[PDB]
Amino acid sequence: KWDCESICSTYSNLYNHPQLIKY
Amino acid sequence: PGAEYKAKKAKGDVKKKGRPDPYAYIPLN
Amino acid sequence: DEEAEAKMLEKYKQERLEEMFPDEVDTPRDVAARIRFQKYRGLKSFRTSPWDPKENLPQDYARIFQFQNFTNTRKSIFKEVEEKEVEGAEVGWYVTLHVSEVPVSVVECFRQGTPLIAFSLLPHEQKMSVLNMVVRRDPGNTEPVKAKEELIFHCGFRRFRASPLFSQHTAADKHKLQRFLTADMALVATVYAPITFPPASVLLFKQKSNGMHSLIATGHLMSVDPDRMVIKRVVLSGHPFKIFTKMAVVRYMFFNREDVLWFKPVELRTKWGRRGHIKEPLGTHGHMKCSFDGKLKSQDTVLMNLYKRVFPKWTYDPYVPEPVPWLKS
Amino acid sequence: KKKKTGRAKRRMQYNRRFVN
Amino acid sequence: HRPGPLKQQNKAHKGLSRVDQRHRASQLRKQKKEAVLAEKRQLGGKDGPPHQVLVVPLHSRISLPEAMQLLQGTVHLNELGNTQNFMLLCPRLKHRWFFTSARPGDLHVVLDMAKVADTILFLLDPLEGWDSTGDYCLSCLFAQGLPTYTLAVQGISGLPLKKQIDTRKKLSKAVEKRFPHDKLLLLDTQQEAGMLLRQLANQKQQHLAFRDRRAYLFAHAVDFVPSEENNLVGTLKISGYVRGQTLNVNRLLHIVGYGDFQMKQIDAPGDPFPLNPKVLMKADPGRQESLQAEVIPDPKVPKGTSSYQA
RNA sequence: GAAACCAAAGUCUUUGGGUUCCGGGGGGAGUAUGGUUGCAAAGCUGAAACUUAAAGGAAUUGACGGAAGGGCACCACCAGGAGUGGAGCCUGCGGCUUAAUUUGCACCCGGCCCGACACGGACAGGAUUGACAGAUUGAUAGCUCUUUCUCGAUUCCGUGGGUGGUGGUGCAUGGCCGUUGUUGGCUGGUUAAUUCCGAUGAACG
RNA sequence: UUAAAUCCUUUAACGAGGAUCCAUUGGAGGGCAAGUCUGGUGCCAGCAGCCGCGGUAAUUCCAGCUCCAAUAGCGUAUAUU
Repeated sequence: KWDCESICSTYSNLYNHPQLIKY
Repeated sequence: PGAEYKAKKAKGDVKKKGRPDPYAYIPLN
Repeated sequence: DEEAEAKMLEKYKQERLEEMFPDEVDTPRDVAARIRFQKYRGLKSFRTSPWDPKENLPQDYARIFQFQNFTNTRKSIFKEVEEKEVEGAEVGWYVTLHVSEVPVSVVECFRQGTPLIAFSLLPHEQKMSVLNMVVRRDPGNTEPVKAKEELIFHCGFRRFRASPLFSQHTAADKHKLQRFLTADMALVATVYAPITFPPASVLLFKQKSNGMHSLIATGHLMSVDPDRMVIKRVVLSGHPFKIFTKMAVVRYMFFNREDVLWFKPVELRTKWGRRGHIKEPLGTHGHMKCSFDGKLKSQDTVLMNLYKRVFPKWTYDPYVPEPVPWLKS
Repeated sequence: KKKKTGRAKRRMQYNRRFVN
Repeated sequence: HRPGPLKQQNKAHKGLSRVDQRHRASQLRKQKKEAVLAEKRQLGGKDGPPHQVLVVPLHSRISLPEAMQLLQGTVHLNELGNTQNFMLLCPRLKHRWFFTSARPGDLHVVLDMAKVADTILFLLDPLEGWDSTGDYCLSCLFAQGLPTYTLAVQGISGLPLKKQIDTRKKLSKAVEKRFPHDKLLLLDTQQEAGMLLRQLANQKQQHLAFRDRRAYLFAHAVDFVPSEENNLVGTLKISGYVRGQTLNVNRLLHIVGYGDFQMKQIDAPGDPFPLNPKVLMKADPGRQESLQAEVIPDPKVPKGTSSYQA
């Protein structure tokens, strides 16, 4: 029952961090 | 005044799926 | 030999097709459009429409470094090297440097006559990250280069072999992929490389068959950030049977009903400027009815935009082969 | 082909706009 | 809506002394001239590294050994396997040179010696401007960044004098599409060489923005000693003049064709060629010394029923 | 005179009686600063940086939701009557479902059938046309799936953003129909019936 | 020729049909002379001294073709009449 817009809700955005250089 | 809920091809009140049941809200003064 | 010339004709035909029609494709008959373009999503206003910069980051981005404030860090390091004095041998001294882990072959490079130039870097310039380099194609070379083929980069006292990623030079958040580097405008090459602080001159070379290097592109370093989103566009084309009052029946666009049901909630357009969206799939052979904002002519063709964030390929090779001397073609 | 230059271009212009 | 005459529209009611100027100008002039004098004295003198001159011919007919024989004060000739570079000393003019040379076409030699040089001497054909090889070298040099450059012609003496003047005109016409306002010189005799050297000494310096911030060094002499011969690795001893900034052991050293490296010792022996005829102060440890971690160290259905009747 | 208007705002491109003050696109702004007068409030003199394609004058109406008077109407109303809207049936638009629920028969699901130009191939070793049979098919049908019999140049495979063809459509176009009075003059079968079918002309105004 | 030259002038020889021995610089809505042509972009990229053009039929943007003005010259900035 998925479409183009629902499947984008199943995309996590917390896994592949690059290492951060702070200030 | 319920212009999004008025059917273009018919006289009546057509339902929408993303929004709840047809209505029209206007404020007072 | 002849296979190389056949591939040259194939690449030239691909360049001509991309130049004529920007990034249209033919939909696969056997492979379903749901499983072929699974990772493709449709944007409403391209530039304005919000794309999350952290969705689906690959494993290669887990190996690189990020600046939370690149401008301020560069300004601080430049201010420190300009004003604050670091103890050491200063300008004009004939010094000698004992450096620990050096291969032998470098000595045999000096002894036969090649120059040997060392430079002491800035901090944080040894780590790998994503470099964006604005380039223009040299008028002397006209052979096509595809978007993900290996090239030789002369970036800021550094020479390395790598596979770039060509994008449009805009000031927005989403930059469209350029599948071929054309010889009229300024494009951006995005690639995994060690960090280099701007300004720095950027040269793109292509290795010929006889060991020569042809100068492809000339430009400068633009930024060091993996927050840049390079977007690949796929355009699907459809033909209307017949036209009603702001209603059209598109064929030759999909070939299954579930494909039309999949790519439903994102909008489509026309080549002549009209705009509309899929109302409902009519047949189970891919045929569909879709509404528009105006009645379009029979010769009009409908278009559909699908977008996918593309990451570059980790092909960082620090070793560049020594050229033969350049000469006439 | 090449264009006439000098007095010949003025002659061609005069023939075009006045003679015929 | 525009109202008519019946609506009421009331008409509106329409109700530094010259001595001080000269002194200010002179103050600014002294500041600018002092800054200019300091910057001009910072290069190539008694307190500076030698003025590095990269001599690039732009044609196949250019006899580079003849030009380098004209160009050589006291000459101390460093030799390599095939090419030779020489340090020149002019105590009359009080200036020190290091002349290096490279044929066009071999990309890495010309680019690596152009990113370190202070002046580029472009040699020109009297008849044509340059070869296509010279045009390729010029495209690469323009794209990489040009330091101060001077154009010199080699073969004006062989021609007859009428042809000499006419070919000088034609050569300036040909070259002017790439160097639009630049004066050509001539390299025929020793006095023309002296005028060329004087022109190279006193000339405003185009500043390259990349190499001015990082330290850099052109190798005058390199020796090796292996830690393990089978490992084919060991301590490399590179000796040359520091050019850009003050270098420190706490930051890495990159060699252009061989990547990043960690220095372990920096010593200052005697200047081998001073203009007017062992010591180490640095600490190694990794309290702030950068390492070569370029990658992050962290890892009920019947048999006959179809789907419709199902 | 720009006109409203003016016996002056006339004696002005046919421009000079004497003389004082004073304006130079709109704002910044009568503001800042300096000077001067004043008990004070303030008065007098008075910028620039910058900003902008307009600002304004003379009269004239014309649109301009609208507003005030009337006329008419059971598709407007008073007094009513029958009602629908309540329930069931079926019918139209919507909406929902599916292959379509055609339409203000495209298609569902299947099976059929068939453009030149140039170049590279096959092409009489035969290119190609026509098929006895059996069946695939939902059924047959060489238009199909096996078996070789015949006609033999009437050829057949692919590729190009270059033309393009029983192409479609609009303009001009030559002929041709119709459109804008008067007087004469039976071999055949078949049915009640000179019945049915079947072969079979001239002048005047 | 000239101090000696160069150039100019004078003369032998060679030297032109795509006479390739190839004329550019600005423009084509109006002011202001010269296109409502075709392809691309679609209030973007841009043009435009000024008015203005561009938001899917662009006489004005980027180009091809054609045309216009001056011509070995023609644009631009500024001072000034």
